[PDB]
Amino acid sequence: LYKMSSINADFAFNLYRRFTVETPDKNIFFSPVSISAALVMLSFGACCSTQTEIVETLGFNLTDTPMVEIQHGFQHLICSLNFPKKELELQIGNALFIGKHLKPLAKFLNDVKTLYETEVFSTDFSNISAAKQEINSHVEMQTKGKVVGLIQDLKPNTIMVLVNYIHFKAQWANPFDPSKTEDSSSFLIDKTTTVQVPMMHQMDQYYHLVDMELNCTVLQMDYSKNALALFVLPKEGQMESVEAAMSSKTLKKWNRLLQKGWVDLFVPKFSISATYDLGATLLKMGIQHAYSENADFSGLTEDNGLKLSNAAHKAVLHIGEKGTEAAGAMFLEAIPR
Amino acid sequence: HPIIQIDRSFMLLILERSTRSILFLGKVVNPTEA
Ligand SMILES: O=C(N[C@@H](Cc1cc(I)c(Oc2cc(I)c(O)c(I)c2)c(I)c1)C(=O)O)c1ccc2c(c1)C1(OC2=O)c2ccc(O)cc2Oc2cc(O)ccc21
Ligand SMILES: [Ca+2]
Ligand SMILES: [Ca+2]
Ligand SMILES: [Ca+2]
Ligand SMILES: [Ca+2]
Ligand SMILES: [Ca+2]
Ligand SMILES: [Ca+2]
Ligand SMILES: [Ca+2]
Repeated sequence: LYKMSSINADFAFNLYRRFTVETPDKNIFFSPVSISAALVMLSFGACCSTQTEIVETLGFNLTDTPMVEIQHGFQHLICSLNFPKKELELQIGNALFIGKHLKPLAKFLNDVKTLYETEVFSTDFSNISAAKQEINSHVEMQTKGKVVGLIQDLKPNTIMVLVNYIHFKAQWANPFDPSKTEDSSSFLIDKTTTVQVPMMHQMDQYYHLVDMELNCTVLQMDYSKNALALFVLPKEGQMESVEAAMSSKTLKKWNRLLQKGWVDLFVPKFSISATYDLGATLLKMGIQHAYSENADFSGLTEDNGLKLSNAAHKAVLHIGEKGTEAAGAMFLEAIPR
Repeated sequence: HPIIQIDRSFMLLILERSTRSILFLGKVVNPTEA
């Protein structure tokens, strides 16, 4: 329901804040749904404290939302996101690359295939370089070429890799006229430094507000169907304070306050990319037993034969006159327990 | 009409309506960075 939506959004913002500490005053770009979806998939095969740590780290209180409801919710989420919508490209899916000597439970496999948009591939991790290339090429394909080289290094004793991918391509409800785009306009990257960017320009009715508490401008730009972009522009010197305030509660407040009116709007045309090594971050956030020799993934294989070793994410974004294209992928690596 | 000029650091969210999911989240500090 929308209990889950509040929780997933708050996870996104808490992880965002961790990144503002890890990579201070740098571009940040990630898909929270990709990260959340991958971890919940892993949790399907987990038991006891290994399982509860994962879903509690994702933000869930097991009293409010029992393990089975969380499982149900995420299965329904993936289904809904993939349901075909005219004028919107949105796909989110998973791939499990399972070592050819592992003994996966039929129940774990049939479930993820049927209920969680998962393709399963028997993989020869005795050729680690070839396996790395196969997985990278699969992710590249599923992201329409946009996420290249997800996995830079794969441990020599890897026996399973779980990947989630997301690809999004949409047109603005009100596209920009490229004849009104300025080739080179200043964009302030710090107090005394500008870079030059193409600056798109149109005057249109947009939902917008000035948040009087948080001292920021909020501008909504709709895609033609089922999606929107929100731009949050803090007053000079106020980015840190706005970052501290971002939460599901803040989004709910803005949803009420946004009003449609004429705006003379200037938006840059640009692309960025980001990568995250998430292993240590997820450990710090509370996923501990998954990495340990007493990891409990008894729902995944007959012999409970694996443990988590590494995690990483890559995401890319392009914004231009026609719309937006964005993609991301999440990687979880397992080794013998 | 009011002017909104996105010419300094900003946060960005891409949201899907029917599920209220945040698909992507970021901060753009330098839009020209490799
Ligand atoms: O005010 C409208 N907001 C839109 C856009 C929007 C803003 C935000 I902030 C979102 O993030 C968000 C919101 C909430 I509440 C939570 O809990 C979380 I976590 C994250 C999102 I996702 C979307 C909106 O769709 O909510 C608005 C503008 C225009 C129109 C509507 C709403 C709507 O019909 C419109 O033409 C509409 C359309 C699609 C919907 O799924 C829902 C609604 O709500 C609604 C309700 C009423 O009474 C009249 C019109 C509309
Ligand atoms: Ca797609
Ligand atoms: Ca193998
Ligand atoms: Ca079996
Ligand atoms: Ca293949
Ligand atoms: Ca300037
Ligand atoms: Ca017009
Ligand atoms: Ca066992």
